[PDB]
Amino acid sequence: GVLRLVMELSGEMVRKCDPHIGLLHRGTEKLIEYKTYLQALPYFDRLDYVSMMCNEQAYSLAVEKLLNIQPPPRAQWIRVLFGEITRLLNHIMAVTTHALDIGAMTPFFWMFEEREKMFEFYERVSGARMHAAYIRPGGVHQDLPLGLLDDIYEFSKNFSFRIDELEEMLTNNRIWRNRTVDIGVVTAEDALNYGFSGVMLRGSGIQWDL
Amino acid sequence: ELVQVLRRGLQQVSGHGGLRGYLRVLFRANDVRVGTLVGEDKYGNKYYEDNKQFFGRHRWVIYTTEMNGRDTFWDVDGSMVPPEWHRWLHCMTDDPPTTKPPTARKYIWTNHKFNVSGTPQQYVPYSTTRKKIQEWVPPSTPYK
Amino acid sequence: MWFEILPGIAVMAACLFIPGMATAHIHKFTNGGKEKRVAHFSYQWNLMERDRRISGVNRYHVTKGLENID
Amino acid sequence: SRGEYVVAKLDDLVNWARRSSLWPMTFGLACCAVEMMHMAAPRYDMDRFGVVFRASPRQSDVMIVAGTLTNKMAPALRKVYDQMPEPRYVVSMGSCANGGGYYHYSYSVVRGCDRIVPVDIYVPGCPPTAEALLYGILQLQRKIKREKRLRIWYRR
Amino acid sequence: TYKFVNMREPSMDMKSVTDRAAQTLLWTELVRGLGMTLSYLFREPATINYPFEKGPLSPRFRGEHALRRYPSGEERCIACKLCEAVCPAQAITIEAEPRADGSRRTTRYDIDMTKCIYCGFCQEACPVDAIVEGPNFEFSTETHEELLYNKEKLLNNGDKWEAEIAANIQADYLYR
Amino acid sequence: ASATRVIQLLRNWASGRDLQAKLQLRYQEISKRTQPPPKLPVGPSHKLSNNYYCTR
Amino acid sequence: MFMINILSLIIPILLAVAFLTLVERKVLGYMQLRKGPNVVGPYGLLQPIADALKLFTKEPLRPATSSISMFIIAPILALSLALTMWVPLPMPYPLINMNLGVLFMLAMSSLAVYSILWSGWASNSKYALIGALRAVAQTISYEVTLAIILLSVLLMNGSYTLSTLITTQEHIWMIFTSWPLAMMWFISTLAETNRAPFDLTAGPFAMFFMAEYANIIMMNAFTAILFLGASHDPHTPELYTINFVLKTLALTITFLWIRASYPRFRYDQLMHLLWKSFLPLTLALCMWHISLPIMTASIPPQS
Ligand SMILES: CCCCCCCCCCCCCCCCC[C@@H](O)O[C@H](CO[C@H](O)CCCCCCCCCCCCCCC)COP(=O)(O)OCC[N+](C)(C)C
Ligand SMILES: CCCCCCCC/C=C\CCCCCCCC(=O)O[C@H](COC(=O)CCCCCCC/C=C/CCCCCCCC)COP(=O)(O)OCCN
Ligand code: SF4
Ligand code: SF4
Ligand code: SF4
Repeated sequence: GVLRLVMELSGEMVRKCDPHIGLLHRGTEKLIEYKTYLQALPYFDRLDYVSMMCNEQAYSLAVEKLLNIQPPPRAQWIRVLFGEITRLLNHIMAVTTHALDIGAMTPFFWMFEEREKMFEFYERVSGARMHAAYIRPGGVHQDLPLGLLDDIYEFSKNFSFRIDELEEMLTNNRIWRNRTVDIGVVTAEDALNYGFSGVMLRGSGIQWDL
Repeated sequence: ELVQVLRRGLQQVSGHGGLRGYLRVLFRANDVRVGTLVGEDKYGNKYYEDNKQFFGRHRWVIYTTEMNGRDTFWDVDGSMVPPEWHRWLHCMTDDPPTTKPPTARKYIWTNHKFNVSGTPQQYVPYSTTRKKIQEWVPPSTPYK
Repeated sequence: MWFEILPGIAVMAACLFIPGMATAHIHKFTNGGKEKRVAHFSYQWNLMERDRRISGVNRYHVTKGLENID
Repeated sequence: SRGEYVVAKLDDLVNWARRSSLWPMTFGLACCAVEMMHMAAPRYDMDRFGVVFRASPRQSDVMIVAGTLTNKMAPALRKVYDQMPEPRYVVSMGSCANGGGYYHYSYSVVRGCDRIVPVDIYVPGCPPTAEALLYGILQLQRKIKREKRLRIWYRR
Repeated sequence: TYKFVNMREPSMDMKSVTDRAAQTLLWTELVRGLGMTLSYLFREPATINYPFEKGPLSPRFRGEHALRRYPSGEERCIACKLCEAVCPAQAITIEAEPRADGSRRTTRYDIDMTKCIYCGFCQEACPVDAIVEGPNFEFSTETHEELLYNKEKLLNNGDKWEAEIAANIQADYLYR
Repeated sequence: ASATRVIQLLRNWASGRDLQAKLQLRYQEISKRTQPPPKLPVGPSHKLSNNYYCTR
Repeated sequence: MFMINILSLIIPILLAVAFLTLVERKVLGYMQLRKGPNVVGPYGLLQPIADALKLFTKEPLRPATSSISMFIIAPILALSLALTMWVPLPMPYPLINMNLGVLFMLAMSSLAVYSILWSGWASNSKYALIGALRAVAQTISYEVTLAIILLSVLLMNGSYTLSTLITTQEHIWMIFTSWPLAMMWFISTLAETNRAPFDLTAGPFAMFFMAEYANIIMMNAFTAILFLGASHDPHTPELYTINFVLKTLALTITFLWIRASYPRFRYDQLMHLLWKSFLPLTLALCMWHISLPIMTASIPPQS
């Protein structure tokens, strides 16, 4: 993305690192205060724009908790299915952009073909490739089209080979291991005290998953 | 083996009307594949399908050389596709407008236009409402 | 498909054909249809100089056989 | 005469060369950058048009503003734009860059990147599909093909 | 249930140590990665031939906006201003008055397309199917001003795309 | 996908897998782009009786 | 007709380095499940010409404060050295038949660092100077092991004459006599030309690019002649020329393959690679290759 980073170096080693943020401060939280809840839903697509549906689900769950209602079973199953699809999209993006920044660059294309297929799924369900605005605080906007589940099954029965190819390019490669092993080591106590969550916790051995 | 693929390349050269058509399609569309003709367009676009290609490559259009007012031998764009063939060509439907055409209306455009941006016939915005306050008109007669 | 990389490679190959081949032909043309003489170590150069002196045309590659022994 | 014919043909050659190799640097400010990377993904393959992926600013032919430009970020974008060699073109991608978008009425957002730099092509959408950005790039190519610099110099 | 990703212990027998030494000295895994890249070169690319080929879309896809009309040719919009009230981006501006025949019609209907977030809330708020978001996406522009649509431009878009728009609504309206 | 039997063997050996079994490119196995109309059932509150809103 | 020979050496090399960009783009694209350029020209074939014209018609951004002298000198030296390094090579017959041709090529490659030093110095920037210093350090470090490996290999040839390498490999390639040295030589030639995984760093930019790509092709041709000896029939040298060109093309495509297959090192990691893995093995194998001909009574002729 866009990042300013002011650091102090003693030769090769990094002595201090101070990141400067706010280059993408749009003032979303103040803008939300002038919209209704429905009108304020699409901001969450734009918040973490690699996992659009997951952001929508969090907001929808909060509004549902405040409203004292609950989505029907089919809506909940749809939401969990698309949350897992969104996790696949986000992890592809994260791993491949990490590798690209290090210098690998080939799995980026390999996996962005699959990312294009999952934008096809997002598009079929809502008409929009990224910012679907499908998950509403009462359920989902529209039902799945008739042939969507079969295409999702067809996609998901070939993805393991793609992950295998990614691993063959990365996992046992000695350049990759020398670029990644023992870098950014964080203890469990520091991870907990610094407010970390997700893999940043679980990579340190903490057993936690919401 | 190799003989088979070279025979198929020779058939591709043959099926575009000879050498001239082969170079024409190669230099106009960068592709020399042959598919079954699905429809002709009233502006001259031709539509082909090939269901043994993978999804996305199984349908294509060869554009006309002359749409409404410009030579389009080189300067083609995707906005030249009329709406019915646009719907078929984007796989929004399995049905070409030949087998089942769109519903006819007296207001639907009979002549499709491409994107007219950067041309004298581009769109220029303006206010479509009348003047709210109208001013007082002094008399033409003298007062004294 | 992958064989569409072949044209450019072919062009590149043709370019890399030109220098070496050219050299060979030029060495045939300036050397009377024979490989250009190699002269290391200065005994070879002495042989070339003797050839150039005995050619009669100031050209080392004009070889004199037994027809010149009289 | 031949005097205008020669400049016409030479202008055609220069325009063809300039548009058949467009090297962009992209300001991946926000989520329109994901769609531009999808334009470089295998399905569309921007490189096959001669448009390389991630050129450096000092050898960039066109700038693609893809995302929201905030007040904190505007001077950096103008500084980057000034550095680029001429002839330089700017493509404005998405609602945020075109006119502020969903953050138009914000205290920290530039209401359109054309307050800061001149813009050649405006690609609409939130985000535009990678295919729409490709249509915009090809429209910029046609716009370059239309320009005629040597004739103006000869006729002036 | 939890899994361990990196909790393996290398064997210390002579054969395993020799295998790891052979990997270090002969670059076996590097050759394996080269082999995958080579294999992957020998398959069909995923690139489509735009603009002669187009990416797949669906009836639900939201593109450029259009104002529709009834089969008699009379416009569907009744100036209820629900689309303007629901717009998250305040991109719609509307003014209305009685027509010459007393009909409730708009005199101003603008959509700022540089403010629009293309959410499609406007077409799902419309009670008469007047404003829709059509399937066009190749409408890039060379100036900012040509992306500020008024009623004439949007009505022209409707008259231009009515065939495809009606077909898409026919395909999709049973899911709404 | 259509490839010569020798290209398939070469790519399979270099990769170490069977590439034809699981291909990256979609073919006629996908669903049709024209589908039958749906029906979309109603929810629990679509009763004609015993359905006062204050109870839900 | 010596000028014609010089021109027929220079011009085809520049065309080859122009179309190597096309080949690299095409090869990387197909390894990435896409294509390279296929729009400009029948098969992308006019893409290099469009690139060159566009580069030559773009505004040049002179630093407006830097040393204009060295700013203009650096590309001259780079391209002159790149074109000079092709003269010694025998394909089969060399343009210039040097007794110590290998040493001459070593000296040219050693000079090739002044261009980096001067371009970094004349950028009028501290960060670019840091990058230039890193590049110079990497280059000199790896040319150490290039020189040692090269003399170890030449101990089986009998001299520094590049033509004799054809005679040495009349029956069998040198790759079978010493493959470990060839492996370290290949990695050192990757690191010498600043190619991935060792790529840590208008007009003059194109000049520098031309010099780097010419150096890539020449280094791969030198590797082919050194380790992959083609058979040369004195009555038809075109067979040798075709064989040598095919091997050079294969090695260049292997460079592209490697760039497409791996991540890149850190600076300290490639420094440690050299100084702690290649240098010890290079010294050990230099000792071994000194001892080998004497032990087995297989010393090459020339003295
Ligand atoms: C030996 C001395 C050399 C000195 C320097 C000269 C530079 C090298 C000369 C060779 C230049 C190569 C020219 C290649 C141009 C042909 C490209 C052609 O295919 O373009 C088409 C033709 O368009 C134009 O008509 C081409 C005009 C190019 C110039 C015409 C004549 C110029 C000759 C003047 C040379 C004299 C130079 C004088 C000073 C050196 C339009 O295609 P395009 O729109 O792109 O793509 C659209 C995409 N589609 C087609 C797939 C849908
Ligand atoms: C009986 C008497 C016999 C005489 C003795 C012969 C015995 C020989 C046995 C050993 C020889 C092997 C030496 C060959 C080279 C070894 C160098 C080496 O192994 O270095 C590696 C590093 O090597 C690399 O990883 C460099 C790779 C860089 C990427 C380039 C990819 C290239 C791979 C593709 C194939 C290349 C083809 C090369 C040959 C081309 C021929 C022209 C070690 O570093 P690390 O694993 O990081 O750990 C060291 C710290 N403990
Ligand atoms: S223009 Fe739309 S899609 Fe692009 S970053 Fe802004 S909100 Fe997201
Ligand atoms: S699509 Fe959304 S943002 Fe655009 S006009 Fe309709 S309601 Fe407003
Ligand atoms: S377009 Fe529809 S929702 Fe908007 S004012 Fe007209 S009738 Fe009402």
